[PDB]
Amino acid sequence: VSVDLNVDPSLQIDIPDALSERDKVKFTVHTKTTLPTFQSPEFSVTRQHEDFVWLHDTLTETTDYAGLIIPPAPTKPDFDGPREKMQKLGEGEGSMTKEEFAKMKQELEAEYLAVFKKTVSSHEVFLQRLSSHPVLSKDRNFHVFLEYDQDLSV
Ligand SMILES: [Cl-]
Repeated sequence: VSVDLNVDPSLQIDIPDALSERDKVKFTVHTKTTLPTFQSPEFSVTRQHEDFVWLHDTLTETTDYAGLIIPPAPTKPDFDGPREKMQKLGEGEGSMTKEEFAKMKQELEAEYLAVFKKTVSSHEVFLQRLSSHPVLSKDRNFHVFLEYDQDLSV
C-alpha cells in the first residue's frame, strides 16, 4: 500500500458547520488538542472571513517567519455566480411551468451550496495547514484565532 498515517495528532482543526446570511458567512472553527498550551482540550469559536485575513496578515508580517512558507490565505467567499443565475431564473419565470421552475430553483440552490462548501474547504485547509506547521502551529495569534471566545474584530 501507499498511505499517510496520523497517530494521536496533538492539534486537529475543522469547520463542521457554517452559516450564510445574505451571503455573509460565519464559520464554526472547532479544535481538538492534547497540548498544555490551550485552556481546553476541545472547543469551538465563530469566525468570519476577515478574521482569517487578519490571521494570515499577522503571520506574514511576523519578522521571525520571513524564512518560513506560510500557507496561502483562503479566498473571500463569493456567491455572485449562483446569485446572478438565480436572478436570471426569476426573470424567466413566466416562460416555464410551475414544476420546471421548482426543479430548477432547487438545482440552483444546490449550485449555491457547492460554492459554499468550496469556500468552507478553502478556509479549513488553511487552518489545517497552519496546525501541521511545527513553528506556525505554536503561534500565539493562531491560538488567539482558535480560542478567543468573543468578537475578534473588536
Ligand atoms: Cl463572507
